[PDB]
Amino acid sequence: AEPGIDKLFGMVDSKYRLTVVVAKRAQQLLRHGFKNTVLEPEERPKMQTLEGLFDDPNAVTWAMKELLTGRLVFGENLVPEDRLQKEMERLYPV
Amino acid sequence: SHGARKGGADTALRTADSGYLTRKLVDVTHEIVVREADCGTTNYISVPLFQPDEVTRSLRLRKRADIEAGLYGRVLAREVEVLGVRLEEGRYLSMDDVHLLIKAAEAGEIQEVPVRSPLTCQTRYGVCQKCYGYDLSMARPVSIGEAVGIVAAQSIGEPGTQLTMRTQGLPRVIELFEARRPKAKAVISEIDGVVRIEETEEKLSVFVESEGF
Amino acid sequence: YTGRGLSFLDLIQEGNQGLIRAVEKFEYKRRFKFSTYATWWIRQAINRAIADQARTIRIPVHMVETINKLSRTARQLQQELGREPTYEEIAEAMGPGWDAKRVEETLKIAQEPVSLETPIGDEKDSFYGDFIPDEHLPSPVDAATQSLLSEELEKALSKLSEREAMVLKLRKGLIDGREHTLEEVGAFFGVTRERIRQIENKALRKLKYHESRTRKLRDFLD
Amino acid sequence: MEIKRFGRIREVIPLPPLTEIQVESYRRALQADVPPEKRENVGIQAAFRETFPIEEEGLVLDFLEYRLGEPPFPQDECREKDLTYQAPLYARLQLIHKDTGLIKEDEVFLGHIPLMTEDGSFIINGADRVIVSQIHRSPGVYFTPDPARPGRYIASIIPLPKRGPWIDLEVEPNGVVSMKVNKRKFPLVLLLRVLGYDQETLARELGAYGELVQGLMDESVFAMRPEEALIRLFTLLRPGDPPKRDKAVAYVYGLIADPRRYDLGEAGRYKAEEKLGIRLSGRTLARFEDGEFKDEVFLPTLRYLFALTAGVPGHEVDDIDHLGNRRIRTVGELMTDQFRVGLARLARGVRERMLMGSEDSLTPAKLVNSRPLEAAIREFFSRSQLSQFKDETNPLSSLRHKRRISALGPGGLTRERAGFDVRDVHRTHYGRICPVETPEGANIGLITSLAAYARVDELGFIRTPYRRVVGGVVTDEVVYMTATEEDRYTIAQANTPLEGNRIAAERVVARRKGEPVIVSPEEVEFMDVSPKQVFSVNTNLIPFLEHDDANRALMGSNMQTQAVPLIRAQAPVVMTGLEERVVRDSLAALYAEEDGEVAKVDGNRIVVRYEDGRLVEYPLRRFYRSNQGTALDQRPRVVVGQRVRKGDLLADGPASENGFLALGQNVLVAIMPFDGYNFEDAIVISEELLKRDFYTSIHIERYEIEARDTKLGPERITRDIPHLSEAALRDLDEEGVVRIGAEVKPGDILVGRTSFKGESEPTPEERLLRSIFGEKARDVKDTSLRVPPGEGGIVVRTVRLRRGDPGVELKPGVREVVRVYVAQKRKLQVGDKLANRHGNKGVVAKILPVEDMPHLPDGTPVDVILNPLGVPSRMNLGQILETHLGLAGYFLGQRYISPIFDGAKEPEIKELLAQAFEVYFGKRKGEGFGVDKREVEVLRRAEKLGLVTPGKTPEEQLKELFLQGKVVLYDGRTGEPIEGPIVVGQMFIMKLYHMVEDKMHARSTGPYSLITQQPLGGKAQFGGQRFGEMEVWALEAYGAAHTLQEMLTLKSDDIEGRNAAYEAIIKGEDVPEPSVPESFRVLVKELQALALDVQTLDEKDNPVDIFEGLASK
Amino acid sequence: RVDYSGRSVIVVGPQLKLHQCGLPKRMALELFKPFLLKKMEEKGIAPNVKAARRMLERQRDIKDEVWDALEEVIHGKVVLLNRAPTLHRLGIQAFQPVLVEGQSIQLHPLVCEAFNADFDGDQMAVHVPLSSFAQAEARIQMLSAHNLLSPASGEPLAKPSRDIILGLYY
Amino acid sequence: PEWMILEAVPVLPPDLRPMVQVDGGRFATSDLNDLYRRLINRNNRLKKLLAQGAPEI
Amino acid sequence: GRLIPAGTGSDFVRFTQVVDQKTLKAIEEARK
DNA sequence: GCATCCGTGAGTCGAGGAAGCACAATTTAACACTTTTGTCAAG
DNA sequence: CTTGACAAAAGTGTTAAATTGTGCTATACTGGGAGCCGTCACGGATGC
Ligand SMILES: [Mg+2]
Ligand SMILES: [Zn+2]
Repeated sequence: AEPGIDKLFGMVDSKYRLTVVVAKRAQQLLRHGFKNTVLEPEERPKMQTLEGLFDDPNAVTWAMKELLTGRLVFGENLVPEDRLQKEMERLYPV
Repeated sequence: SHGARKGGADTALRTADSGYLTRKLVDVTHEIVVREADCGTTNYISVPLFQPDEVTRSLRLRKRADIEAGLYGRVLAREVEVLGVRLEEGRYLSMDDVHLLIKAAEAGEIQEVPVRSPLTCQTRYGVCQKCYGYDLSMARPVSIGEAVGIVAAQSIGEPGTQLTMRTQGLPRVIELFEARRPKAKAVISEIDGVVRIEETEEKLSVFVESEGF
Repeated sequence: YTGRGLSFLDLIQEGNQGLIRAVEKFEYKRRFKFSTYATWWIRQAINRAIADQARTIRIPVHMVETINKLSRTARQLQQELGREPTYEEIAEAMGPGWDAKRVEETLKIAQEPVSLETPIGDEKDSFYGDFIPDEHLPSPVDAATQSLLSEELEKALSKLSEREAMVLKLRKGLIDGREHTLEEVGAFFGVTRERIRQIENKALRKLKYHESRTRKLRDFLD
Repeated sequence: MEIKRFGRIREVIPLPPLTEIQVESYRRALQADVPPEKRENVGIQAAFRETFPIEEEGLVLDFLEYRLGEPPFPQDECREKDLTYQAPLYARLQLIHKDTGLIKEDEVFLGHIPLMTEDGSFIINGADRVIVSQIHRSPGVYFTPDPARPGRYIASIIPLPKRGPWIDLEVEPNGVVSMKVNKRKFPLVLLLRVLGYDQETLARELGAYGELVQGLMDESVFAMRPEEALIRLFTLLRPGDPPKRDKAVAYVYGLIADPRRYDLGEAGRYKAEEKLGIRLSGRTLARFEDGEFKDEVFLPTLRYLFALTAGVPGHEVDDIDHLGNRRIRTVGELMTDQFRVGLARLARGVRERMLMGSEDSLTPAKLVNSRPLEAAIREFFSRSQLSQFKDETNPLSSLRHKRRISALGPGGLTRERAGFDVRDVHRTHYGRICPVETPEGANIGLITSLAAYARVDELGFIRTPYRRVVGGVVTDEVVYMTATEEDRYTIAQANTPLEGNRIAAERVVARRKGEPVIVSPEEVEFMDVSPKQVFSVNTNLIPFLEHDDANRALMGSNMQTQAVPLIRAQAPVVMTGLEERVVRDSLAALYAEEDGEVAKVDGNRIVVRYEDGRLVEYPLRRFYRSNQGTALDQRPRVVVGQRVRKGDLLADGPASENGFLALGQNVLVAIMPFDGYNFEDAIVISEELLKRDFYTSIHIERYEIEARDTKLGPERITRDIPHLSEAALRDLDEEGVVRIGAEVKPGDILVGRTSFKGESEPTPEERLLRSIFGEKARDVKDTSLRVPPGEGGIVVRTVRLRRGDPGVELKPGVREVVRVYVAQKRKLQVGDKLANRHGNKGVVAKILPVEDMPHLPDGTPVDVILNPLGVPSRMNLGQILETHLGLAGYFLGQRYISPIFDGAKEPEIKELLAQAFEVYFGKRKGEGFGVDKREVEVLRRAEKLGLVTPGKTPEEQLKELFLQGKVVLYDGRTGEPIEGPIVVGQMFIMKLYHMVEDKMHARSTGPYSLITQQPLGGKAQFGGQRFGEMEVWALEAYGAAHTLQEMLTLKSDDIEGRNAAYEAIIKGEDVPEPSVPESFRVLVKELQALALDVQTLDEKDNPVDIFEGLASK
Repeated sequence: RVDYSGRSVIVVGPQLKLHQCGLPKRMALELFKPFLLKKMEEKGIAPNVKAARRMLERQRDIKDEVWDALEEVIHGKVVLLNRAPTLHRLGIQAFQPVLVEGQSIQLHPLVCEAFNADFDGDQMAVHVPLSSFAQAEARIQMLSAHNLLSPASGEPLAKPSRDIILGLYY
Repeated sequence: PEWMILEAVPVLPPDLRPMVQVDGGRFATSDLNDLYRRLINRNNRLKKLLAQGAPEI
Repeated sequence: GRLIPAGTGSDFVRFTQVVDQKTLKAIEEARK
């Protein structure tokens, strides 16, 4: 099973809300090239390559780990989508 | 070889019927989804814990498997006080709660359990979270937005192949789901009253007598 | 005449048309009965309708007669020789002006189209249309490589000057229009034809130099 | 390896020719050997005598005789050139002018009749095909009880299929008998009056019954004259048509009295005579003579129906599913029927041609148009359901296919129109149709296999042989009898003990009318020839059949067909005795015609000097590709100068060892779970099998290309393919084809072809690229042939056929065709499917090294590990007994032949195991070795389990374990013994045709359909996987809305969506939001074509255009 | 019919985890072809996408780094295994692919009862979810290790089976 | 109600009833093309018969 | 071919928004 | 109230691919001739 | 940047050859041919 899957299931009132949050966070990470991560450099997921350890390119795993840390605020009608995208671009240009 | 070929032909002509019944069940309940947490309905169903056995002509405790299939993962509509334990209204019945209810019935303290069921659900184009109960795949209350209609249809239609075909078995299930009139249909009393048998060699007649009817 | 590509009632109606024509053209002064003259027109109309309406791809009446004569000759030679004749014998028997190539082409033309819904197999769950790929619309790979080629060409043209890039796009149809001739582009820029040709050649040479120094555009040539 | 044979039943007769059902019937149909004057009125000769003479009504076209010429090409030439193996058929016809009195005779060429090879299969269009016999209801008169109303019976008159309408006779509640023809019901009194029957005759014949005869008397019809009655009958049958005596009598004669249109058949006439006790002059319901109709069968049928209704003792109802009432149409009957249809069409064409155009100057050649006959024959031999593509994976496969009986086909039952009545094993199937063997699934009970000793008679009724028993002694006289004749005698069982010829058992198990009974030897009238006659060829090849459940013996027999030949195939240790007969009758091996000496032995041919001195050269079929892709080769088994007796083996055929059918390998099998690699029927094999090349086969694949003529220009097959490097063209010779012997991998070019490109301007980007690189676009493009993914091998053959070649009839517009045969040597690998004769099947899940497999105490590792849990559920105990017997043979160095139901028993296997253990442990004692400590621990554990007697010496306990078939088995990894003794033996395992190499498929992007633009299907076409309704339901149940949307739009038919998704993925971006599928657009357009306005609206009910304005004017 | 879909015969894998399946290398290469082309473009294996596709077209032209790139691609991703008929909702299950040498799919024994799949010659189909939504749905909702109880009755459906029960009982 | 009787028969787009040329040069067409051809032939024949003053039968 | 009104496509959970701490704080500071 | 004709339905994958004849109306390959460039010298 | 000479590439205008479509056959012909068949159950009208 996915690491910390029980906590992720228990943190939301519906598993599909969990899936939506994870997918949206993964796409947000992909769009900005993982520069908007809330993970410390010691917490970033790593993959083992012949050259050496590298950052995990799977955005879903990154989103799941970030949501496990608990530093992500998720819900309905938080901020306007256009304003949120503009602010995220301003903080992390891509 | 006669019996072996009969069984093979039965399976061959039964798989198609089971698949077609599954398709019907999917296509009739494709719109049923958990659409709200609670619809606020006050109706319920009283799931019976005792079956009226006719050979003894008395109420006998049903099997544990039947009670579990009829009560596990269901919301109590009314508060139930059994064996010093108070299960409040809106409490999901887990396996421990089902076993407690079974023990209470064995102690002769409760005859039927009032639970919320989809039959009494007032949600339009679907059901509610508090009426469905647990998501049996996770042993926790059903998540809002699950396609419980498709799950129900698949669950009913999956063991159709395992049912024996040889008014019994899969054809019985098919005629039950289609609400068909059985060929050897039983005779029921239209109104309540006292029964009177007038068995005669010429004709057999049964009379239901009331105050004026 | 039934069984020659047209239904019975269609043949009857076409014969009715021929009968109407015969009534129009019939003459009773010759003292011949109406059946004798009407039969010619009825069979003519039926045969014309069979020639013009018994095939999904219409074939002219003269070519239909040619195909029928070829089939009759082939059948006669087949029954005479006790085997299927080759194209040489059929062409020889048809007459002057006929060779094996013409017979083969006529037989190829006489091939009726095959239905797309013909079942294959004991079960009726397959059709010809399930085995015919669509080769008209571009495949996803083709669209992707076209987009990549367009992007790479646009990036490569950035190295060119503002005027040279515009001249090359005009001369190669990159503005979605037909490739503008040298005079058209020159009039657009107010320049003579020779200078337009010279600047286009210079820009093409510069692009060749850049491609040689980079080799980031050769794979799309195929 | 000496062969020990078990059994006590002595067969008085040998097995009949297993292919006689296909061969003798076609020999009777053709009659190409009997002289024309001695030909009987059967088959195509009967068809000729039926349709001919043709009368214009004074021109007569009469038929005198027919002959068949020599085939234009041999079988090998037809196979190589994709021709049809056929013989020219000429007919001798005479034209007689009745008025003139002149006769014109000439031989007309009717066409080509396909010929049957010696093995019993046809070669149609270069492909081997087999005509499957069809079981159907025998024509005649039947009397079935009415299910709707008890106590009443209905008579059915059934002619040959498509040879007349079925007639129904019923007793109506009013008492008036009703006749039903072509769904039209009328009073039978009218038609009976048409046959000139008076009231007195009916009163005297049918009056000795109940009120039925009184109900049959209607003065309205009886007073009517026969002519007026016939007119009224015609009016009732066909309304609207004007009442004319000539037309009415013609219609009635064609309906119930015309031999050319109504044919009851020889079987139908025989059944009618047997049932009703009458003698029909012909095969028609009525006889039209002297301008009047005479009754043939209606009156006896009505009399029998009335007597059955009354309840006379001597009359009984007929069983529709009774195998005596069901007959078999072989290849001969079906071919004769199709030839009759074609000849009727030819006669119609002649009749419509002989009445118009130069009547005085006519010849039979001009009138006769043979095209309809050839068209019908080719349609029957190509596009018919019963003409199946030959299954020749192994000789047993073809042998079974030739002996298959199908209830489906033209004029027969249908897969989903068939109930339990036709699919059940009737009591009369004993000894005629194999009960166990049938294709499980939707076709269970509809396709069966003919029994071993069963043979189809002249009339089409299956007969079985029985030994005549008179006076309590069994004689050598054998009677071949059908089910209806079988029901009249008490037939004993083949296993009844005999003291020579006298029956010794006082209580004999016998059959009476299909039911089991216990009788005395004096009451025994017939005996079974052998237990083998009840089962077909496949089931007779399963040893210890009596210990296998029928449902699993079915699978074993079916999978015996699918075993592929192996380069090191060896005969099973435990046999039944039919392997030699199967090989001999399958015509796969090569045998000497008579006594002689072998002069020359070679891998290509064998030259033999017979006693008379003549040199006979037999070519050897070498590495010929079968229909299923397997390699069929014959390996010589003789040496130069070796003397051979008549019938001796000369060359082993495919899947054979010294004339014995060898479909697999005899491998050391241990029955025990192994680390979960045996889970759910999975099989574990040792690498030692691959080391010595066991289960290694040769498979040949054929790749075909065609160079044609195109309006853009003719496609040329050449080595100079544009825009290709020398590395890709390394294996291509100067002619553009791959050199023979070159190894080809997926993506490599087999034959090089360049096709002229369509005249079209290029895209502006491509033009700019060409201008930059200064490369002028060529006029041709690569359209060569490349090896599909997952295939390849060694190119072994190249065949190039060109237009104008002798006998090569290429399709019009095709310049040439090139075929490449590439052979690959496939070894056993993970995912390949193995099986055995007892139905135990599974895919190889692990290939362990030799040092990891469990090994015997002498150091011999096991080769295959089987899961024991497959035994108790499947109830196939025969594999355990075969394993025990194989262990005994392996340690004794001998093979065994145990016939089914009479063969090796438990005491015999136990004494053989005793001898095997004696030699096995005496060898160890002689080598100077006692009992292993691990063996001692295993013996202690076993005696704790009750497997061995406590208190015995270790040698005696080991002997007891060996007698139980179990040995002390060590573990190859730990070295410690398995805590319990393990059943280790030698078992015969076959490698099935289903291999993971041919089944693995994958696809990202590929071809798409025409209309719906969805991906194609099938590995050959490189298509995607079908995501049907049930998968969509599963996705909905999971609630994976986005995944379902992707699979419906992005990955299936959203053209713009899929293109954008692919572009985003190759650019490292995320796929975009999907759009409306093309399938919904097709839906909308088709609904509009049905004049239905389908409009898609938005929240405000405004129309929404999903076509982006492309369909808006 | 869907793109990015394959099919192959299944074999039992006892060493796999409950959330893993053995995807053949060739099937993974063909199914993940666009992702593999992108990864090869990222590294030095190929100059662009067209060159990478041409390299992958011919079997003998594939180098050894292509397999490493493919292993890098499938990291974290999951594939849906399907077996017809899909009688109930667990007939399609998400597994984490593991590259294996061979041509047969390695299936975990515990899910077999859920799939109603034995190893007498069964075939299964592999589907590849593409976007972040599809991957999240497969990994969170459709994962084999996340569906341990049968939705029909609530009893466990991925439970010890024939050989496991035999050994534990013994 | 009068819309239930067709006065103008709609015609499906030809790509949904394609007449394609296979790689072998043979033409493959759907049955809808044949149905449309029959309908058009009968309609044109009716028009010609009406223009020629054909009798009532 | 639309998003089904069940599972992740249900209106109850389809409009859920995930946002980090830093961007949310920036939005609040720039708005209020 | 009941017998009867008509219409609809009956599992999923995969692997199976028979006139010519004359004559007038329409199209087009073959040339012949201006028209339009594509390129080359001249700096 | 311009100013003239050349050498094909494409378009215009006949020219008949090839192709295509319509008209016409005058002893007398005057209503079709293939089916044809092993299923059960359930709406649902269609009448008696
Ligand atoms: Mg299986
Ligand atoms: Zn509710």
